[PDB]
Amino acid sequence: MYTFVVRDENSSVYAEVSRLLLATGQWKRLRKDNPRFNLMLGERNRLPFGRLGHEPGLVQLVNYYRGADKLCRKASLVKLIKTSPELSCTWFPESYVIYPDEREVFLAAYNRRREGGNVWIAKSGILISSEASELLDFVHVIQKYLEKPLLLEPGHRKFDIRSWVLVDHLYNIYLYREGVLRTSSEPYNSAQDKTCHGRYEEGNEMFFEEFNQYLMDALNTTLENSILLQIKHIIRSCLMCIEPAISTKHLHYQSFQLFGFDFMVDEELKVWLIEVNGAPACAQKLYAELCQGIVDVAISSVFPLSIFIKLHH
Amino acid sequence: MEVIELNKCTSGQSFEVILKPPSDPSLEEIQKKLEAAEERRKYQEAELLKHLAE
Amino acid sequence: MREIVHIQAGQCGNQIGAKFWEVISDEHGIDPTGSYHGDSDLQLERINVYYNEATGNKYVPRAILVDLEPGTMDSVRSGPFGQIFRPDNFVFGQSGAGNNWAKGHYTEGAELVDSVLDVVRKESESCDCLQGFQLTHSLGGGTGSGMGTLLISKIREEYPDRIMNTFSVMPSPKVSDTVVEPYNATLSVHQLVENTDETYCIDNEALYDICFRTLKLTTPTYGDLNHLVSATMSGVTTCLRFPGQLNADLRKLAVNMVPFPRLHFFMPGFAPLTSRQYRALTVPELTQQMFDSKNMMAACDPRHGRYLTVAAIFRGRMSMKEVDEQMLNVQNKNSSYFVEWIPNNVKTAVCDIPPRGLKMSATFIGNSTAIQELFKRISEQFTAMFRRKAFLHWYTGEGMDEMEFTEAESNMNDLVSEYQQYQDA
Amino acid sequence: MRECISIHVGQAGVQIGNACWELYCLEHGIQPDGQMPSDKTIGGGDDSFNTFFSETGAGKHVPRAVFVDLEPTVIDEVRTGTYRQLFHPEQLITGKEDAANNYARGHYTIGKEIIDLVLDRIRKLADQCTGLQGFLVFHSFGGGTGSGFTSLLMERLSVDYGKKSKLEFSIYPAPQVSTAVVEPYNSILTTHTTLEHSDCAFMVDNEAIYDICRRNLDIERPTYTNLNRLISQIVSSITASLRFDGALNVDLTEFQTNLVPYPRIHFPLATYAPVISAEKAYHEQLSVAEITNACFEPANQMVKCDPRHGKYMACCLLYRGDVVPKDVNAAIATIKTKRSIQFVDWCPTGFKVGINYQPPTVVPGGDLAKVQRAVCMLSNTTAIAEAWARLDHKFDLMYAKRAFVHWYVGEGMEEGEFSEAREDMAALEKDYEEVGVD
Ligand SMILES: CC/C=C\[C@H](C)[C@H](OC(N)=O)[C@@H](C)[C@H](O)[C@@H](C)C/C(C)=C\[C@H](C)[C@@H](O)[C@@H](C)/C=C\[C@@H](O)C[C@@H]1OC(=O)CC[C@H]1C
Ligand SMILES: Nc1nc2c(ncn2[C@@H]2O[C@H](COP(=O)(O)OP(=O)(O)OP(=O)(O)O)[C@@H](O)[C@H]2O)c(=O)[nH]1
Ligand SMILES: Nc1ncnc2c1ncn2[C@@H]1O[C@H](COP(=O)(O)OP(=O)(O)CP(=O)(O)O)[C@@H](O)[C@H]1O
Ligand SMILES: Nc1nc2c(ncn2[C@@H]2O[C@H](COP(=O)(O)OP(=O)(O)O)[C@@H](O)[C@H]2O)c(=O)[nH]1
Ligand SMILES: [Mg+2]
Ligand SMILES: [Mg+2]
Ligand SMILES: [Mg+2]
Repeated sequence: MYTFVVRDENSSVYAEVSRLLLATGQWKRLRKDNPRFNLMLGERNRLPFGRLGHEPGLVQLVNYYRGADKLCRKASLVKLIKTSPELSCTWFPESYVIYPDEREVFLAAYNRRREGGNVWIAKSGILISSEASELLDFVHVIQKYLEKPLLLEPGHRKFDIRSWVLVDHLYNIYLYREGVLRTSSEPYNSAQDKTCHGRYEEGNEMFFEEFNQYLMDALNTTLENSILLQIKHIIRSCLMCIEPAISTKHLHYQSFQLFGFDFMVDEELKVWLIEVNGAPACAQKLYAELCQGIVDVAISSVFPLSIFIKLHH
Repeated sequence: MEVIELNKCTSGQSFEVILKPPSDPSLEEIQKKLEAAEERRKYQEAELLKHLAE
Repeated sequence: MREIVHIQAGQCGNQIGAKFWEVISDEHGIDPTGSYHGDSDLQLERINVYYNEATGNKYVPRAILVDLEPGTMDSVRSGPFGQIFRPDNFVFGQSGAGNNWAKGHYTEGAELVDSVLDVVRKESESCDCLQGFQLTHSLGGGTGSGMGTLLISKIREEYPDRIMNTFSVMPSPKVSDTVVEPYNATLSVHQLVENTDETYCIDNEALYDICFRTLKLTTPTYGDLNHLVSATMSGVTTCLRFPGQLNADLRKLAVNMVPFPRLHFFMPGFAPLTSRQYRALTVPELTQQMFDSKNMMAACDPRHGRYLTVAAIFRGRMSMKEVDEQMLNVQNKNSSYFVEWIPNNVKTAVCDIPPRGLKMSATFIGNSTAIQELFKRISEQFTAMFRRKAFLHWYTGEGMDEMEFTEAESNMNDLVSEYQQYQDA
Repeated sequence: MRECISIHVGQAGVQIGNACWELYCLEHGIQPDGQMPSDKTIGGGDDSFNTFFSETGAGKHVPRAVFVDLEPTVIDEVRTGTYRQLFHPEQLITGKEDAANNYARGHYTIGKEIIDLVLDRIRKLADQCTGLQGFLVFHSFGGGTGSGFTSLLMERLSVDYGKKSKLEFSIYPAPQVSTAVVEPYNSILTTHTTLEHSDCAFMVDNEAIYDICRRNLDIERPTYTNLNRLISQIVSSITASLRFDGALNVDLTEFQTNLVPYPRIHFPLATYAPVISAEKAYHEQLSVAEITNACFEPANQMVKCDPRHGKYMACCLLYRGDVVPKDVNAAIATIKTKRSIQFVDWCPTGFKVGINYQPPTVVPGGDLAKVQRAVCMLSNTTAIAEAWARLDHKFDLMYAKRAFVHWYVGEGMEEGEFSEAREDMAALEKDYEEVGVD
């Protein structure tokens, strides 16, 4: 009999995962603070990694990588990419860390665009301004705004791509074969109105099945070639960079973690990384399949009782 | 990398490698605590014997 | 040396005591005449805990036999190991206690108690470093119950900084001698709550069910029940009688087992419990049944409560790694029944020497809140009679007043409530 | 030459002390009878090994040690063991009944009655020193004597020897091998009371030692003997600089100067490699780079924690055997690129290195194979605060219900001392947070 604990009642994914664990008969849910557990579904913040792996005779596994925050915090991701020789970088928009610090390095690269597209976005409440004035007056990161996004037709509308990535205790990198495009059902206005920056598709989200069909009909290419190669590359690059810092290969406890990678595609079919979510939700139609894959690949692999693409390294 | 302060002898050697620069209770007080605890033990014991005498 | 002074009082106390010494004497290689004849030096290393060494390398149990009538102690003196006891350590009267707590505690017992204390003093003053005392007795009779608890109060008065340990046989109507047993047991339990550091609760009902249901003994006798107890007593004291690290003396055992001063009543268990057989027993089998209710001798279902602390002692050549595997296993498979606010509250010890005739055995000592069921049973039987003042005249005739019964009833119900508090925590 | 006096308190401290002095004699060529053919300074001399051994006119090299335990059985091993001739009765101090795993009993009840005698014995050793530099105190956290009496002794040593340094070797409790459930209480109580009196404390978690013995030595159920032989190797590599010619960590003060910039944060993490089973006939002799890289594997640490998620304040590399500075530097440059080694901003990102050419000595018939090179890394990292957090959590679980507290109050301790000690620990955890978190 295997035991697990739930320490984030507010999680959609792992509420379904615990449901599957119980629906197998070989898993027993314990109290929140029972230390004699095999698997912890931990809290998002202040997870006590220091108390894991000290129960005699218990192999313990947690659903979060200690240190993964450096990838999933906007400020620390900008710093990670700039300060990491592995990344230094063509797929990440020009960004700067500025506290209310790279305040000066930003202005240097800014005016040399005003004197010579010079729209930026400030986020961490978002602000998209063409002039640095209201951007600086508004820890935050200032990022170059993709002024040439790939627009879906009909609608002439913007979108982003969510890719779910599961990394197991062996630091294998798995990409869920099902992604989601989250479209803005308003025509992309080019000239402060933050709504285009279920008319066409249900729930304003388009799956790979349809998006790949559009790319073939509209652009005579495929999702795999024009976009998926770049997404797989970006995922590997990001996760391999921090592997020495967060791996639990020879650690007294083991971690896995599900990530939400957010990408954007410009009109040249170039993919840009937007951010990495450390506690992502899932698409309603994809909850059952993804949550079962988590149990199969991340949990049952450690505690014995493909929908993933394995990014090799 | 920089190796400094290399001391050598027949038993071995030592040195320092730098990769980056930077950026009480008195005796009387203790006796009081010990005797206060002894007093509390003696008080608890005396209560017990008073309880047993009843 | 860390000497323990043993006292057995009343019929039940002396009969179980007689068997206990028979059993451990054999384990330590002592014949009925007090001469050592063992093959292993492990038998003599801590033999001073229970035996004095007399002239000629003779070993005399540091045991004191007490009773208000001579019958049982005459049987002991004519028993198998009867001649091994010190003749001066037989202290007995003639009147008897009539299954009357008041007689043992206030009248008949009072006449005799000073002479027992003289013997206790003689054994104690001869100890290089006395740990404390262990008393064997029943709570349902008069001598063991009434005079036994009187002795405990007297001993604590003269030795207030010593550990007081008892093996107490709890009455049950299924195996009953007199209807007044709930009265005597209720009066004794209050005494034990106040004046003992550890009390092993032995329920005759559980002992009977074990002999009948598990061991397939059609009609169990007191002799059968008493061998279970002596076997159990041998296991729980193995840590004290042989080299080891866990619960090696009375005080350390109490510090590890008693988180709250009044909740010091333990449920013991023994394995193997098998019917007539030569099959080599495995560690999972020892562990499985030792933790099964049917192998526990308090007639309380631990799944009805929660364990505060648990000590498990394994005996015989075995793989201690497999011991840990099974021990750590049963906690995870019974997680609901261990309190989470006492970390690592299940301790395990392993002793090389197994009891005679057994390749391996396991003894269990649990401090479970389920023991409240045992006190609740006693309380209900007490109140069933007290609300009609039934049989009270036997006690008021010895000078007791009804208020002392009411007070004993209140103290009992308070003890139950205290257990309920921690079963919900 | 400045003498060092070792004090061993309780079962853990005594049995580990006996293991260390056996290893010392083997390292210095001192026979069980105290004779040392190497010492031409018959009856005297102030060589490096004399910091730990005095000398009698008959040529016996006597440890500068005192053994204290409130129960006789463990110290009788000393006066009856292989190296019994080494010690004289004045060095062995024994009581009759122990602290029963009760800090209050070791500190107040029994400690009050034996402290002067212990001090008298220590004074006798100190009177024999031309320039005593301090004390090395071995003890457990969990034992009633190791916790309770040690903290009292440390308080008195600060009174009677104000200028002297005090270092600790402390056994952090592990349920895998411990029998008492109250050990979290004793650990916090003794840490609170000893904190301002210790200049540098090396914690050893029995869990780490136990696992290293199972994994690297292939011992299915390690015993105290297995654990102590390994612990004594770690202690030896740490004290080698006091006992052999050298220039790093040559006296007790240099331990605090090199490892403890913040006085309260005085618990360096120890990591040791290689640990190799003597049953393995041939093992590939690891290189300087390999054993140095092993110093950054949690599996080789005396306390299991993750230094990647803390910050370093100081780092010391102690090598024994065939090691040359060239290879150490090559190894360091390599690891700095492939490891997460974040120093605090107000400390230099560097390593103090010491090499002693004598390879580690092993006890004949032990479980540890003789290697040609070994290393012990002493790093003051905030990651070791994980050990405090774990311990404090177990404290909180029991103390919220006041479980077992009556045993302590019964010996004359006030309940207030529990909360006082716990608050001191919460502040200690805050200091680590304040130092190691961006
Ligand atoms: C009744 C079946 C007999 C033996 C079975 C097979 C097991 O024996 C073996 N070898 O496994 C027993 C351990 C059994 O489980 C227990 C219940 C025995 C028990 C304590 C009490 C019984 C109730 C009594 O009637 C008792 C007078 C009967 C027999 C005892 O003489 C047995 C001896 O008791 C020991 O204490 C150690 C050596 C064992 C020789
Ligand atoms: N590594 C190691 N740990 C030990 C040894 N002996 C005891 N321990 C640990 O120390 C703790 C128990 O405390 P002890 O040192 O035995 O007790 P003590 O200091 O003698 O104090 P009292 O016996 O209570 O008077 C437990 O965590 C044991 O695991 C030993 O020889 N080596
Ligand atoms: N540099 C950039 N250029 C153009 N559009 C951008 C951009 N950065 C962000 N966006 C747009 O802003 C939206 C939200 O940005 P961001 O992801 O940082 O906010 P968020 O974290 O609250 C949503 P999520 O958690 O799902 O990633 C994205 O869907 C993207 O379309
Ligand atoms: N297990 C066991 N119980 C006994 C024995 N003798 C008596 N009892 C129980 O003890 C109670 C009677 O007490 P008893 O010891 O005979 O009275 P006492 O001699 O005055 O102390 C009843 O509950 C009996 O069931 C015995 O030999 N073994
Ligand atoms: Mg986000
Ligand atoms: Mg009778
Ligand atoms: Mg001890």
